[PDB]
Amino acid sequence: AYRIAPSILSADFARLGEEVANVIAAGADLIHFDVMDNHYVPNLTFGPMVCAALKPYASVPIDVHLMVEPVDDLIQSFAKAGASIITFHPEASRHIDRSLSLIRDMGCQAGLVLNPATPVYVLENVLDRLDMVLLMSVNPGFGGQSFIPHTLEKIRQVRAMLDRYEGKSGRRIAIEVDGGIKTDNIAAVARAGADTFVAGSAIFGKPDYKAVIAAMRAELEKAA
Amino acid sequence: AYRIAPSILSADFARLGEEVANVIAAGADLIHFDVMDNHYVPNLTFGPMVCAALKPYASVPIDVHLMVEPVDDLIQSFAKAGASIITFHPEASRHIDRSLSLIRDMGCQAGLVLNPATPVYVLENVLDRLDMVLLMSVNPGFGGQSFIPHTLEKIRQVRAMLDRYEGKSGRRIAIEVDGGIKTDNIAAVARAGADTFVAGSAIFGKPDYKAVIAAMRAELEKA
Amino acid sequence: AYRIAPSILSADFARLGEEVANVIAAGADLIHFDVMDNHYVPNLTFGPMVCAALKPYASVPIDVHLMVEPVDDLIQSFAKAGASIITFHPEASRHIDRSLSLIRDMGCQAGLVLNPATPVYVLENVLDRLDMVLLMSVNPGFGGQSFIPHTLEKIRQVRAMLDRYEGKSGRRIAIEVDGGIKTDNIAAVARAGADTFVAGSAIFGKPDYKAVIAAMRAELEKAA
Amino acid sequence: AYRIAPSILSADFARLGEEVANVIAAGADLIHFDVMDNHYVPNLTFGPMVCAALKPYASVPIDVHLMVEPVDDLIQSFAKAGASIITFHPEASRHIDRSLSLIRDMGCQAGLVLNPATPVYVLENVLDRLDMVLLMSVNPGFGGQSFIPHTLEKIRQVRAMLDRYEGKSGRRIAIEVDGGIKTDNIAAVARAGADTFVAGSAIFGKPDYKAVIAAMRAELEKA
Amino acid sequence: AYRIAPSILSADFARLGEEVANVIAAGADLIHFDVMDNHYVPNLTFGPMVCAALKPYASVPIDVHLMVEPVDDLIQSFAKAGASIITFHPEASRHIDRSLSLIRDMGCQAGLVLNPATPVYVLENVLDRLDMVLLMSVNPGFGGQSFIPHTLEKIRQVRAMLDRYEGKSGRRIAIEVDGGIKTDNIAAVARAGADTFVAGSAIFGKPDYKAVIAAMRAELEKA
Amino acid sequence: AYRIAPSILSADFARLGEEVANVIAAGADLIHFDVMDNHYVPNLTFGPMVCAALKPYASVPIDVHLMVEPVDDLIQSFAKAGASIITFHPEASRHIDRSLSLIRDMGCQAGLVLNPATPVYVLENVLDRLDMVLLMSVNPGFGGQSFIPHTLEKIRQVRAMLDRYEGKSGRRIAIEVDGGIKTDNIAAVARAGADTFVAGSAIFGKPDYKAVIAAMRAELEKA
Ligand SMILES: [Zn+2]
Ligand SMILES: [Zn+2]
Ligand SMILES: [Zn+2]
Ligand SMILES: [Zn+2]
Ligand SMILES: [Zn+2]
Ligand SMILES: [Zn+2]
Repeated sequence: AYRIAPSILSADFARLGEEVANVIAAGADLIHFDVMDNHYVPNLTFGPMVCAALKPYASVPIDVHLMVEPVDDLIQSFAKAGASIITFHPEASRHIDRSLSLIRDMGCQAGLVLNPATPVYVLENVLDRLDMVLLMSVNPGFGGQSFIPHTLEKIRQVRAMLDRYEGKSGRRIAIEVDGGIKTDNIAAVARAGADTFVAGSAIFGKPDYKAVIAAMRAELEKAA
Repeated sequence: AYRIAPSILSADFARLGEEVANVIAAGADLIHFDVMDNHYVPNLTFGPMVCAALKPYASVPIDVHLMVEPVDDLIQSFAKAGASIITFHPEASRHIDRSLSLIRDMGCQAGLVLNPATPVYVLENVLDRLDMVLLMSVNPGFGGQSFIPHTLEKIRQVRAMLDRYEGKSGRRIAIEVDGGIKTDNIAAVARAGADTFVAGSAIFGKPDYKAVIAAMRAELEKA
Repeated sequence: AYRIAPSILSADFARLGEEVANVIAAGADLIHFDVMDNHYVPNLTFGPMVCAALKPYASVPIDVHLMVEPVDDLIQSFAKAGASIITFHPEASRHIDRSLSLIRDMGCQAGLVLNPATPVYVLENVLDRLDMVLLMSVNPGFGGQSFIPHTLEKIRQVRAMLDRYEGKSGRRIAIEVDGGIKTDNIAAVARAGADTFVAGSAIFGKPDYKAVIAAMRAELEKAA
Repeated sequence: AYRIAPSILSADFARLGEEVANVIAAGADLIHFDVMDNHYVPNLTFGPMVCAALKPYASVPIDVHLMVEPVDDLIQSFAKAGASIITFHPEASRHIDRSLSLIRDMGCQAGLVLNPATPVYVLENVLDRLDMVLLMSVNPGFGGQSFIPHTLEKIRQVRAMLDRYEGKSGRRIAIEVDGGIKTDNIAAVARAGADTFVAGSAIFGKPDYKAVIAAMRAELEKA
Repeated sequence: AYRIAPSILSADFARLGEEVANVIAAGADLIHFDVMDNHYVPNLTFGPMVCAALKPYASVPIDVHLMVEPVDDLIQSFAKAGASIITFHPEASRHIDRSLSLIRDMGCQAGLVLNPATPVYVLENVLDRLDMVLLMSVNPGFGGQSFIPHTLEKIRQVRAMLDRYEGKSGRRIAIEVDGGIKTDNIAAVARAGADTFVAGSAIFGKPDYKAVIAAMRAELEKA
Repeated sequence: AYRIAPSILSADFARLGEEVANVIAAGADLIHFDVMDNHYVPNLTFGPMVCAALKPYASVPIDVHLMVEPVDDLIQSFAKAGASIITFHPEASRHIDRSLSLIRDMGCQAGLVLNPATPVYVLENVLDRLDMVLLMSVNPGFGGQSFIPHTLEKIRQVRAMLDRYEGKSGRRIAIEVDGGIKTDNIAAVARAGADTFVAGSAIFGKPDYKAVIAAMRAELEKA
């Protein structure tokens, strides 16, 4: 089942509860939270108290993407604030295996994020720790950027790795993609092998979230 | 005039526009923004896009307190997002004078923040750059903490320094205090020499912001 | 009462329990622990597990001097390992007041350390948090260095500040000095106003700790 | 020959010379030193002066594992303090080749350490600099943790790489493993291709080091 | 077409314009600038104002190698100072793809640098961003060091990767090598697959730059 | 005796030896070197190899101002490269007293630099270590900026402190000022208590260095 994860980075921060409720009413499967500390990326967004404040409105799981360094303290705070999934960048933790283990020990699904330049081999020794891999199709920091075409090849490479792992372990690790996903390209991203699609500006930047998500669903029906 | 500056760190982040509108309806003079980057303090709060989103609701000035390091990039982005006042901690900038000058060059009032341990003498060479001094009466990072009594002596010391500076320059630098300010202690903070009072939990943690701010106003009349 | 605090930085690390027992038998009032993380100073010494291992041998209080940055995690670990006093350098903590409060909340006496260049004014806003002030008479990092003569004036300045504070609060904050203290200069350090004296090479570098400490006591009787 | 390298991280720091002498009497081939600076890992252990103090007791080589960042200053000081082998984490040095060269230029055998997540390919361009590769089977920082099963696959991968390198160069690079090694799993670690085994809690946490090391030797005979 | 890129790190800094003019008169194809910030490498060299001052003398392109961290501010200032090519180390930028894009958006050719230990796979996801790959044959920081023999294998590996990419895209990415290149080894570097050769001490440390460059050209004609 | 110290930050880096020779011919007493590592200040200038290259041209002492962090490695390399005076910022060294001692132990005169915001009290515990105090009259990083008027008060404060120290010790510590010094303001800087004057753009940005320095001398004779 394909999952659509609207990114609140593009929402109206003066009415965040309404924005979350409205995108859930439109069919969102996850609420995607882009957490930036002004150090790992050149922008500062929102911390765990924002996650806690939205927990009563989030009848679907909250997916926290940590663009912060280091990561372990915010892993704990976001878990306590109600996150369901936490992902972080391997470059941002000296002890990646420990950080992934901590996410699961805090009760959350765990994942790693690949920047455009980050090789996929960074995943090969932590597959048993992973519930999801997020591939960035833009350079992290900002919404509204354009999908980097080479990401399709990386998605195919990750999918092949995860297909082989599922054959050995029986576990399916999810593939999420974040960056410039639009109705007009979502089918290509799914065809490359992804199953979870983060979109900010394409949804929140439009007047009718129901129409956008339905149009994305119709394109995904073509990829299937 | 005394200014009351409710701190949105204690507000409902799911309904921030309503919270800002309601505290302005209750008599807020400024909206206080506690910006934390998880490096200068052990907490992460909210960035310039939150300031920009609240600008249409803020009919009073936005007062941005940067608990971040370094500071110059966020000075620029908060100014562009509609901040009216920007303050930062001297320990967080290698070039304090440059950072204060940048705030004014971006169109904003500029200030420095003193942590509880920070000596007042860090202000003495930048008075011409300052519009406000913020004294922390708690260790920055968290709301709901208790006012540190020694802060009253520091407020008196800063007020004496700024009184002397006004005698020389004719310009009055404002004094703000942040940390554990409540109705039952606000008069003492004013008597020590402060004029702008940040309060988070005492306002946003209560059901009627109008009642709290009016009660603070009544205590300030005694100061 | 004057306190002598032998510094284990100069002891035989292959027989640390014996060294602690022997210096206590010689009249030590405190065991001084110089903790260095290779970042705040250009040397690496010993961590909290060494403190824990010596706790059964330390029938006198353990005085931990943190030459580390940042400080709060090691404050907690050294307190849990049995430290009685913890001091740190104000330059090494972004939130000095918080760090001093944490030391006391962990059940320990709290202090700040002044490097040779550090002005005394850094103490003026945390006197209610302080149980001790340590003045370095050498640049931290190494034993066996020579006492910097200007330290005497700084000790006098701190003593005057603490005398005035005691007049207002009734609390006496202790003054410790660390760096090149020897039998031949300890009386001058006491005359300047200090009450607690750290010595490493002058004690542990000699064959008879009883003789050294007794000679220090005799010189301190002259300062009194 | 298989080498057993007891880790003093788990020893009695009040009687370190006795501990070293006793584990050597029990058959230790190396004394393993876990050096932590509270920055590369969230723990602080012991510096070069502890190595120097143990040198007169160490009739077998001292194997220093640097969990520190940066590494070059401590490479030099541990070499001067009597280390025989020095290993460090590639992530902790901007110039890995330079750091490995420095270890050998100081008279020591040189190695790299792989954290559980670290890919083996980080070794492929420095084989001529290496005397040993250490694979962590736990996340570095603490003794007493449990062996991560995936480490066996990584050991096999490293052994295959080093077998190919020996075919080309004629030189055998040793493989060390550190983390949760016990009598009941040491044979599996050897079968995967390792030859040097670090153990802390399994040896120093037991009353008779001779019995533990002999029992490990008996299991290695089955490998 | 082979390019020789004399490295001004080895030139007379009191007469830099003459040095640049003289090496161009000798046949230089590029002027190589080794920029060091004392943080990414343990040396400090020269900043963008030096590039700007040499722009009037550089009738051939200026090739800036950034051994600095972070990189984006200096990418911009070197581009504005007249650089034609800018390369940096992937380890020095958190967002490698962004930094490479910025170089091209500033009007320059973009490249990545591989330290001796750095795996070639760090290039595989940014080939569309690259105009050049620089392989260090010494540990960066200093001139006058000796060529690391394993570099030849890495050059071959990069050339195979770039050959496959040229077949897919039609774009040829250049391969530069820097570190201990001399007349007596330049042919072997070319045979391994490189096309651009940085040399400092071999050129500037000799009295006749024309003779050295001619001798290098003659060895390359044999390659 | 007033000293004029032209700052090569404003010189023609393509002809640095000629620039140094020409400013010495014009009456320079020192050659001022503004060393920036892109970390302590947002600019990168020139390292010790540039100092070494100018040593044969510098018949007057070289005065190195380190705007770098940390400082001790560059203290050593600039001393070895021929510096006569080395100054650094107290905020840039964890162990200020050690760093000042190192400068003298390397054979150089030692000093501290005060940024515009830096309090003078940072000097009070190292007077025995100091040969010079430099007060910045601009925020460090760039030439061509405007003199900050409050610097005059700081100069007066430092001169009073140093006067008292000279009475106690018999040692006169020099006072240098750097930032926007021009012929039209140099007398006021001297009257405030300074004796050594760094000027970049006012000298090197003009066609006749002899005329500028002579004009500065004439204003100083009126001071
Ligand atoms: Zn995201
Ligand atoms: Zn605040
Ligand atoms: Zn100490
Ligand atoms: Zn180890
Ligand atoms: Zn280069
Ligand atoms: Zn200067």
